[PDB]
Amino acid sequence: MVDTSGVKIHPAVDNGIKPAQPGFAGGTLHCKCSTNPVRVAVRAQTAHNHVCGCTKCWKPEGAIFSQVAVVGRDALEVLEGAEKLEIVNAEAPIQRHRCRDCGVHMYGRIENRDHPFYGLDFVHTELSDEDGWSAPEFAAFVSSIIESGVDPSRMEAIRARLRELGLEPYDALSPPLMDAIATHIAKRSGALAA
Amino acid sequence: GHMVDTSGVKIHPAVDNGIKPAQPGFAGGTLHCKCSTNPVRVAVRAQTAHNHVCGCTKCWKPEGAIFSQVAVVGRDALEVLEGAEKLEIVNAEAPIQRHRCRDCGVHMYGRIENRDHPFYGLDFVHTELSDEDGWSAPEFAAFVSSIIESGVDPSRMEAIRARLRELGLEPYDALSPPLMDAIATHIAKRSGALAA
Ligand SMILES: [Zn+2]
Ligand SMILES: [Zn+2]
Ligand SMILES: [Zn+2]
Ligand SMILES: [Zn+2]
Repeated sequence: MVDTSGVKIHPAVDNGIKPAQPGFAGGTLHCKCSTNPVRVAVRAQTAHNHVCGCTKCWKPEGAIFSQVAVVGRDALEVLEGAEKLEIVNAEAPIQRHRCRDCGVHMYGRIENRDHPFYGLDFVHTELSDEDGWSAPEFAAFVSSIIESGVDPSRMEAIRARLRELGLEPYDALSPPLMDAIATHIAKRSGALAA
Repeated sequence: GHMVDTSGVKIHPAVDNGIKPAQPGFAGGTLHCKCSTNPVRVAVRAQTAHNHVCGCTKCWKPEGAIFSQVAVVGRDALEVLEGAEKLEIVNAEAPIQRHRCRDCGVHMYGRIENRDHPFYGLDFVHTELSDEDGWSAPEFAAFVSSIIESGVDPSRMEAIRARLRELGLEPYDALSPPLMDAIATHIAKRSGALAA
């Protein structure tokens, strides 16, 4: 029915989704600087890798979606180049740490102890040379790619291409992630027991 | 035959035991609050669009119900007929100001006062408050995961979603993709990002 040729999502998925390696123990993330790069050690497997359509997160050059996963924050350590890192917005509830010279977000931290995603850093595993990272599971904030200049009439083919890659399109997070967030909110507010 | 057990799942009285369809050239009617005497009455002098059930925590829901049913009409077609003095704004700071009868608790309409909002010029109405049939039928389920914030156990979610799909109410954790792409198109056109 729908014509899916020439639709690009993110280069990590354009030729199909790479599998995780069982027993993957982590690796290293590097910014894009030819010299004195920021290096971050990710000392665990990631979870919930997905492509993301929101305007706030780092995409490679010419990419409509970003690819972003989560790791427990104890697993993260800036190896080299911490001086080179600046926060993209200190007001943002997830605080993006970006390299000063190439503009590459090395991680995103939640400093709010009450935020649902607290304890978990947000990393772009494409910044690693090693394969075997947690595979992209879904597409998030899909309708928000329009806010970066994607033409609405392109949306049918984008979603049809996401689905053929196996990445279910959502206009928020995946349903299990959204129930996780609502449960956290409800436990904080007293709507739910605990 | 069937994969998820959906028995006992109640959504909204207006979908639980049959969904009444639209009827042709329906031209509107009157919403009444639940006060046994001197109710707020509001005229809705057009057919609604985009009726959906909604799990958010801000919409009015009849006693028992886990979803509200809410539709949209041009503000031009909506008029308070009796009982303006029994209405109060729930939260005058929300993007949608919900006008609720201070006596029975029923929201008689929701109005957007920000001229820049994607839905400006559209009121929100619970057409179950009309004793006439013929209204636009619910089309999907929105803000589904948000029913957890009102105290639904997350273990219920799978049965609840399956049951929505059995009614033809595709569940989304936001609005539906067309409405979501429309909100986005609005935002982009204002911000520069999308032409003209
Ligand atoms: Zn750099
Ligand atoms: Zn994003
Ligand atoms: Zn009343
Ligand atoms: Zn609602």
